[PDB]
Amino acid sequence: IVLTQQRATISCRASESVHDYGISFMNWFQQKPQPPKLLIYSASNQGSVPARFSGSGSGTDFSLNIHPMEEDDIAMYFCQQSKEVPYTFGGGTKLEI
Amino acid sequence: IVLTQSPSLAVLGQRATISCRASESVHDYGISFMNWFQQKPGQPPKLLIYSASNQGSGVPARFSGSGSGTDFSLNIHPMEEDDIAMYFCQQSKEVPYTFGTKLEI
Amino acid sequence: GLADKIGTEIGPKVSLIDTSSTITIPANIGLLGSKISQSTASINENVNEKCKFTLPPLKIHECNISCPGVSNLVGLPNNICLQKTSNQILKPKLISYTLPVVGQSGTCITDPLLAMDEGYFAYSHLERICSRGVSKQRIIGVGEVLDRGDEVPSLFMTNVWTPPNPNTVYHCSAVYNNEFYYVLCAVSTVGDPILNSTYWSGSLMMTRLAVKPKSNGGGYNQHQLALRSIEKGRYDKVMPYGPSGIKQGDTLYFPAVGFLVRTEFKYNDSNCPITKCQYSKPENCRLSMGIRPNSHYILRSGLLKYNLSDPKVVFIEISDQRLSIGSPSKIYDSLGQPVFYQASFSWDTMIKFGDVLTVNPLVVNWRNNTVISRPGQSQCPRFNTCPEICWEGVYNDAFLIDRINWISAGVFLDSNQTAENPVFTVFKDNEILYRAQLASEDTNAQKTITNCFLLKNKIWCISLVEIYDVIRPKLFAVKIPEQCY
Amino acid sequence: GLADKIGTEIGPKVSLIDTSSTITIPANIGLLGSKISQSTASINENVNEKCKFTLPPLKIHECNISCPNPLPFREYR
Amino acid sequence: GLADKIGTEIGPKVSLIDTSSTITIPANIGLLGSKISQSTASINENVNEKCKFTLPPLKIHECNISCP
Amino acid sequence: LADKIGTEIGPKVSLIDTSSTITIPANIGLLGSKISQSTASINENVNEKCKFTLPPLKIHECNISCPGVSNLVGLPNNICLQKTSNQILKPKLISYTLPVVGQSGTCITDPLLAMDEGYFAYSHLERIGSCSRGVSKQRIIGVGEVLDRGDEVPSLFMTNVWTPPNPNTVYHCSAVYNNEFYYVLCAVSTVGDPILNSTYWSGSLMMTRLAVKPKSNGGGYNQHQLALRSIEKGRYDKVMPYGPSGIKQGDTLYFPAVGFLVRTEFKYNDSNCPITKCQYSKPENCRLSMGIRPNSHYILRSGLLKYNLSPKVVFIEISDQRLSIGSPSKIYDSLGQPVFYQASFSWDTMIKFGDVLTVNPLVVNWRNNTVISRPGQQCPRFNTCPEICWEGVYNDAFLIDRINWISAGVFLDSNQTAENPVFTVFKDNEILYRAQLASEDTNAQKTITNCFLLKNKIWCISLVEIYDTGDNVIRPKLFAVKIPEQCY
Amino acid sequence: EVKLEESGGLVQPGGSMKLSCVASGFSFSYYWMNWVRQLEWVAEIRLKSNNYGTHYRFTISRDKSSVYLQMNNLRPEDTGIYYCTRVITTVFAYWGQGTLVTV
Amino acid sequence: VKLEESGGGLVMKLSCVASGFSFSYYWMNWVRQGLEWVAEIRLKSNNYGTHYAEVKRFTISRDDSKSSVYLQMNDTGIYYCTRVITTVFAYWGQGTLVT
Ligand SMILES: *[C@@H]1O[C@H](CO)[C@@H](O[C@@H]2O[C@H](CO)[C@@H](O[C@@H]3O[C@H](CO)[C@@H](O)[C@H](O)[C@@H]3O)[C@H](O)[C@H]2NC(C)=O)[C@H](O)[C@H]1NC(C)=O
Ligand SMILES: *[C@@H]1O[C@H](CO[C@@H]2O[C@@H](C)[C@@H](O)[C@@H](O)[C@@H]2O)[C@@H](O[C@@H]2O[C@H](CO)[C@@H](O)[C@H](O)[C@H]2NC(C)=O)[C@H](O)[C@H]1NC(C)=O
Ligand SMILES: *[C@@H]1O[C@H](CO)[C@@H](O[C@@H]2O[C@H](CO)[C@@H](O)[C@H](O)[C@H]2NC(C)=O)[C@H](O)[C@H]1NC(C)=O
Ligand SMILES: *[C@@H]1O[C@H](CO)[C@@H](O[C@@H]2O[C@H](CO)[C@@H](O)[C@H](O)[C@H]2NC(C)=O)[C@H](O)[C@H]1NC(C)=O
Ligand SMILES: *[C@@H]1O[C@H](CO)[C@@H](O[C@@H]2O[C@H](CO)[C@@H](O)[C@H](O)[C@H]2NC(C)=O)[C@H](O)[C@H]1NC(C)=O
Ligand SMILES: *[C@@H]1O[C@H](CO)[C@@H](O[C@@H]2O[C@H](CO)[C@@H](O)[C@H](O)[C@H]2NC(C)=O)[C@H](O)[C@H]1NC(C)=O
Ligand SMILES: *[C@@H]1O[C@H](CO)[C@@H](O[C@@H]2O[C@H](CO)[C@@H](O)[C@H](O)[C@H]2NC(C)=O)[C@H](O)[C@H]1NC(C)=O
Ligand SMILES: *[C@@H]1O[C@H](CO)[C@@H](O[C@@H]2O[C@H](CO)[C@@H](O)[C@H](O)[C@H]2NC(C)=O)[C@H](O)[C@H]1NC(C)=O
Ligand SMILES: *[C@@H]1O[C@H](CO)[C@@H](O)[C@H](O)[C@H]1NC(C)=O
Ligand SMILES: *[C@@H]1O[C@H](CO)[C@@H](O)[C@H](O)[C@H]1NC(C)=O
Ligand SMILES: *[C@@H]1O[C@H](CO)[C@@H](O)[C@H](O)[C@H]1NC(C)=O
Ligand SMILES: *[C@@H]1O[C@H](CO)[C@@H](O)[C@H](O)[C@H]1NC(C)=O
Ligand SMILES: *[C@@H]1O[C@H](CO)[C@@H](O)[C@H](O)[C@H]1NC(C)=O
Ligand SMILES: *[C@@H]1O[C@H](CO)[C@@H](O)[C@H](O)[C@H]1NC(C)=O
Repeated sequence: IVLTQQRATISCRASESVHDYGISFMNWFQQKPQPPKLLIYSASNQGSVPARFSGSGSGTDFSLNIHPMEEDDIAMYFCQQSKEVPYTFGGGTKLEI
Repeated sequence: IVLTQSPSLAVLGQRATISCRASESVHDYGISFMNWFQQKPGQPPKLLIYSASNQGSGVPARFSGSGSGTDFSLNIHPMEEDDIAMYFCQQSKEVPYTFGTKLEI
Repeated sequence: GLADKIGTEIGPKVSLIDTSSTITIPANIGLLGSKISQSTASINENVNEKCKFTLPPLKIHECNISCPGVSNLVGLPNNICLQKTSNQILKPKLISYTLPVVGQSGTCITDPLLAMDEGYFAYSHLERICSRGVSKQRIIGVGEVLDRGDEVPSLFMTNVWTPPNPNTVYHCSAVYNNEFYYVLCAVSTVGDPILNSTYWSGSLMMTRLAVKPKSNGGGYNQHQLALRSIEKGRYDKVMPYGPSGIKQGDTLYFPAVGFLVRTEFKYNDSNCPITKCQYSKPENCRLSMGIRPNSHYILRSGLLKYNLSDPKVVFIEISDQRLSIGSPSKIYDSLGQPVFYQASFSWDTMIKFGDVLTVNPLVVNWRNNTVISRPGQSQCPRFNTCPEICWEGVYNDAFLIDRINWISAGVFLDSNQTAENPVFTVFKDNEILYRAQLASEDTNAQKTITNCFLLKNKIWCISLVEIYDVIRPKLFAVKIPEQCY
Repeated sequence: GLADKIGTEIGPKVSLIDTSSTITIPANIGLLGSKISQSTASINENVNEKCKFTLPPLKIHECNISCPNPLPFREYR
Repeated sequence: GLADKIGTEIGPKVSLIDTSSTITIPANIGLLGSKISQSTASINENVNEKCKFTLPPLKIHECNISCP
Repeated sequence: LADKIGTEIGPKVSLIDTSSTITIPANIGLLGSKISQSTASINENVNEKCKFTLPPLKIHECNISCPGVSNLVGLPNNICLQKTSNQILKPKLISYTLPVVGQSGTCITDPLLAMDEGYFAYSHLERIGSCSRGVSKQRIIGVGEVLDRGDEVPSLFMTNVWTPPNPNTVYHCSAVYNNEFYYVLCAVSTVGDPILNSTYWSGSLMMTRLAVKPKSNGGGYNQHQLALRSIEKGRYDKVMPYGPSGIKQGDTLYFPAVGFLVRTEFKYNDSNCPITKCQYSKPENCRLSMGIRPNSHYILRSGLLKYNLSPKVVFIEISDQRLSIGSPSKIYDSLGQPVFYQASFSWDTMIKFGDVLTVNPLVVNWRNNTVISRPGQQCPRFNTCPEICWEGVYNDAFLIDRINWISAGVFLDSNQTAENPVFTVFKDNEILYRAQLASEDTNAQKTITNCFLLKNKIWCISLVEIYDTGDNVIRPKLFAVKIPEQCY
Repeated sequence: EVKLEESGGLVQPGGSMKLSCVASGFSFSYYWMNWVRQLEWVAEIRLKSNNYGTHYRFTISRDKSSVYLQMNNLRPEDTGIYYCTRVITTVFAYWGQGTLVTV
Repeated sequence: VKLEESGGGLVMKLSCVASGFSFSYYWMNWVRQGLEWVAEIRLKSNNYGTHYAEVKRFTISRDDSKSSVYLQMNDTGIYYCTRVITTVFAYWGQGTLVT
């Protein structure tokens, strides 16, 4: 499965749906110039993550919603597909103030 | 399914036995489909036994029979003067239906 | 304050428990059995449709290669003992415990019904508080004839209907058709139409019960029909009268009797086999047609024809060959041809039944039966063949089990003057082949209904016999033996 | 009227409950258990008759084959 | 001591019977009926998914072809 | 009249309750098992019969020869994961399908509820008269299936019920599911509760092996009892099962348990007793409170019983990290790893459970939970000062989300008394949401929480001992609570 | 009394014959009818409810309480005595007198 | 929870030592750094099955008795040791450099 990537958002679109078992297997990570840290796992479910981080989506269309974005939220963000193995990640994007 | 029947039977008061062999078993449902008839010149064949050992209408107690699978027989005892006739075995289970021996004193 | 405890703490609970145990739970169990049967059919259909396929083209590398338990007793020459013997080769196992027919205290079960077709059955009875009393309830229902763990057929009910008032429902008769069991009943405000005929309204009703009900079937499970049109012909009133009928396509034929005015009815005193009796007179052959020689109406047997694609019900007359008073009757679907049975409460006490030659008019090739005869009072006792004026007897069925030798079976009462000593017999027109008692000789009995079918390709007959002990029905599942030993 | 309650309101129903609970209900459950076994057998038999497929070897040279860069076909002789 | 039989032997049992006959027994029957439907669905799903007759693409570069 | 009641009514009522409370439910349970057995047979028949491959095929002269309900499993099931104040939980009563409600003359005590692989174990003791002093009438131990009712709610249907010959000798049963059997390990005692009478307890155990899919003629299959003397106690004088459920590891069964250690054989360093932050605490109290009284003969130490199905019992003690008095424990398999819960009946009243780092020896990474705590009197809710007491209730929590360590269960929301049961979903240092199961002035005791996935949705069945307002006795009530994905 | 009466029996090869069987004493409409020649079975016809399905140059049909056998393109091998028969649950219990056919 | 990678450098056999949790109950995965998944090894209950990115040259293995996972690489970037919890890569180590 191929993944392509005040208030600010990051979008990710899957070439194939990641929904099964009633679960959309779309995870999001924050990586500061550090290892990746889990923000969201599956659609709209926060990891062990400030309330400013949320998200939603289904099927192939998912997004990470950050609000407010602060000075310490400048980072690379990645979307990940976890329904199938091999696991896949989007290329990743940089979000900055 | 076809039938082979044997013996002429040069047999009064003696037990006559006639055998019939099926090329294939005829015993579905636990019901034999091998029937026996009695035929005389000038007359149509009359049912003697249907299935195994079951006498037809008006059939004398002298007539009996048994069998299963492919091995069936007609038992006539004692044979009397009125029992001189052609006897036939019949395969009535499957299409085409098929069918004799001469029994005399 | 003990009276209050009994009437407040126990009474209300016993009443609710009784309702739950005798109505609700049995109903839920019945419906559960139906769900299982319905799902079985669904699964088999799914397999039949989904497992059918043709080979696909086979792609190799880059190239596509396109290459080239219980059934009715019909159709089989089943093996039975057909010789006369004097041993015990019948095994009359009792299966009545599976039906809600076991009463308690002063609870009388009377006027039973029992019908079977294509593996399904209908059953009915009236509960009274047995000669004269208050009717409690009328229970009519259907179910399946099941293979019990020990290869004994058993009756499992799935669908039970009751009327709002049991005192208006008389002489119901059942016919199975297209997974429904149609029950035709007479409706009366004067009691049994046979005895109170001069005040009977003549209206009929029909109940359509599913034999495989749905949890929320509604009208699917228990549809209430009324007959808005009755074609009586020469008859003033007509009614259903007997255990069961037959189906022919979408037409249902129910046992019936017509009420004909005595003064319209004609007969011939010079056309009756009375010349062989030294103690009678010719008019007895005509006066016997009523329930008394001076009745307004007389009874004549026939059928009520109900066409599901029309609907009106039509009364069909019978031929006058061996004409007797219309008595409870039954028509069977047996070994490929309809067979008609008629009870005889008339002077002709011999069993009266035979092959149906035509249905409309109904013409029956009555058998030359010289052996079987019902019990009755000294006016018309067992084996009487002298035309006399009388009206009494019991219904004794005789289901055909083997057509080639015309061998039939049923339960008869082995007594001359009284209805006593029910015996299950297998017989021919001129012989009895074998017998077994269903009760002691000192035990009386009344109505006996017999329905034969195949279970795992073997012949079984279930006989419903009213046996006194207040009188209650018993149901005996009798296997028909292959050997005479 | 304690005797009347026992004889009329309780007795006639307790006896009927007893019959239903110990005989007719258990009997129907047993028959229902038998239905399950019979349904199971019917389903398995249906599968055996309707899903027991096997076929002989196919003749590729007598089948219609579609390939890239296909050859013309006129007849099989 | 009429009240002793009603008070301690019959009363308590009738109450116990009421609970079983009107609640737990029909509850289990109704629940079982739901189970019958669940079993039915399972069987049909199994047939629909497993009795389907179809073949995968075949590659025969790994097969042994026996020639004269 | 006296004769009619004693001859015509009494005897019939007696036969009727036997039929309605025992034989009919048993026959229905079995009927349901037959449904499962036939379903499995049919699916297996199709899987084996409809398996096929293409035939060897030819090219001219050449022939080609070619070569419903489950437990919480490692699946990202979502729940509401925000702190809210709205009402998003809607509890259902599913207790109506179990034989838990009897006559007003009895009380139901010592409930058990355990679940795994779509099956459950359930038991309770029925007493006549007072809940604490009444003579036992019967003890009902049995198993069944977790079924989907037409309302898309779980329901518990029993298929196999066992009873002991002597209800007054069976104590502290625990259970583990393994390979279509549910093993119930009980203590045998002729001196009453082994915890209260530790010095006269014989020390023997019995195991009841029940099928979860019984056969109609399974005389040696549906149920079997083993006597257990082959017990490796190690340092302990006596060993007893103590907790509603355990786990399986391959063919090994681990049950919750307590060892009885004579005080003179017990070692503890008083410098490890947390007096540093409490001005009334004594450093010696942490040892005295390891028993059920300062002068008890034995100390109660938690642990597990390891029973090998390929057949002796090995007692595995729990390590002394955050050491406390042995009280009913629970070990359960959740989201890929065993989680251990241990009730607190002593001075540390905080809920005490955590990740199992290892089973043998048992080491638990106890969660630093500061928002969930048991009620108490000497040892009140949220107390952290060492004191001498032995009181409290069992209130467990089941892990439903491992990634952010969220667990759920029923707690009594009162700091002075055991009352006001509330179903809560919580984080170690926060409570996300909750719903009241019974009103504030309604008393309650033991609660047991078991969660599972029904059609991929998380459900938790909470057994709560709730006092009725009529005859003031406790009956287990099963509150089926769905855990919502959305926070609204 | 059950009886089957055959009529319509010398016809030259290549010609045709029709055998008419009159049925009486029974409900013709409910029984299967067969022809047998002398023993060899020739043809069977089922009931209306079976859509008059047949089993076997010859055509078999039913109507008048009667059954007919239409024999076209006759050959010398067809010489023998033809009997009208009635079948009860697979058993040829009743036979007619028979009619002679010569070709 | 700590995951500590080692064995990196200029060339490879990498290793990761687990602490703070029970190693044997979790799937261990290697990811290299955007982010690309490399290999997965499961526990005994899954019969120690493995999966590889289509590196499928690399071999992944584990030793539960040492609470550690190894990756044999027979590619330049930072390799991370991760814990997969209920299918989610919730924990990452600091990573080791491979060049
Ligand atoms: C812990 O268990 C022990 C052993 O069962 C209990 O001790 C026993 O208590 C019974 C009374 O319940 C004693 O029986 C009585 O003995 C007296 C004579 O002293 C006699 O007059 C009575 O009629 C009756 O037979 C029994 O002897 C005694 N056994 C022993 C070894 O002491 C003990 O009470 C239990 N403790 C608790 C807190 O439950
Ligand atoms: C029961 O009655 C039969 C015959 O029926 C009676 O006699 C008929 C002639 C006729 O008048 C019926 O209405 C009567 O009910 C008795 O059988 C006869 O017995 C005599 C003496 O042995 C014999 O000569 C006859 O042939 C027999 N007839 C038949 C049909 O069997 C029988 O004996 C009576 N049984 C009892 C217990 O009374
Ligand atoms: C291969 O293709 C040919 C057509 O090129 C098919 O020929 C048809 O055969 C049927 C009889 O089965 C005829 O009714 C059609 O009229 C024929 N088609 C044409 C265009 O003449 C042939 O059947 C195919 N073979 C396979 C195995 O698919
Ligand atoms: C025939 O039916 C009529 C009508 O119901 C019966 O006569 C009634 O009898 C009741 C007493 O039971 C009286 O109260 C009614 O006034 C009578 N009605 C009429 C019109 O007379 C009559 O008794 C029935 N006959 C028999 C033999 O039962
Ligand atoms: C029993 O015998 C009587 C004769 O006494 C039969 O009546 C005859 O039936 C045939 C066939 O239908 C008719 O052709 C005759 O005309 C009838 N005779 C008379 C006098 O009417 C009767 O059908 C026989 N019944 C059985 C079952 O065999
Ligand atoms: C094709 O034939 C060859 C030769 O017999 C088979 O080779 C065998 O493979 C097995 C499995 O590795 C070895 O244990 C044998 O020793 C090999 N035989 C020889 C002679 O070397 C090959 O497996 C066959 N392929 C197929 C698809 O059947
Ligand atoms: C393809 O396989 C078939 C297998 O049925 C071969 O047929 C048999 O070959 C053996 C070995 O020579 C003979 O002993 C058998 O008698 C053959 N069977 C028959 C019915 O003749 C077939 O020969 C193989 N084809 C080739 C080209 O080797
Ligand atoms: C449960 O008992 C089995 C008995 O077979 C143990 O399995 C054996 O364990 C030893 C190590 O102590 C190995 O050397 C054997 O090869 C194993 N045998 C088999 C057949 O696998 C098992 O380890 C025991 N488990 C527990 C938890 O005690
Ligand atoms: C009808 O009655 C007359 C006498 O009026 C008689 O002559 C005639 O034969 C009778 N009919 C029959 C069929 O006997
Ligand atoms: C029933 O009605 C249909 C429709 O008119 C008709 O074809 C059929 O023959 C009728 N049935 C009978 C027995 O007449
Ligand atoms: C084989 O069939 C597929 C469709 O399934 C088609 O796309 C492909 O082109 C076909 N191959 C050839 C050689 O035509
Ligand atoms: C207990 O702790 C004290 C701390 O001062 C230490 O000196 C002593 O040796 C310890 N005793 C044991 C048995 O560990
Ligand atoms: C709880 O805190 C202690 C330190 O007092 C720590 O060792 C333990 O690991 C913490 N629990 C968890 C689950 O991290
Ligand atoms: C329980 O005690 C706590 C002390 O922190 C207090 O805040 C709370 O209001 C008390 N509640 C009750 C019911 O006593």
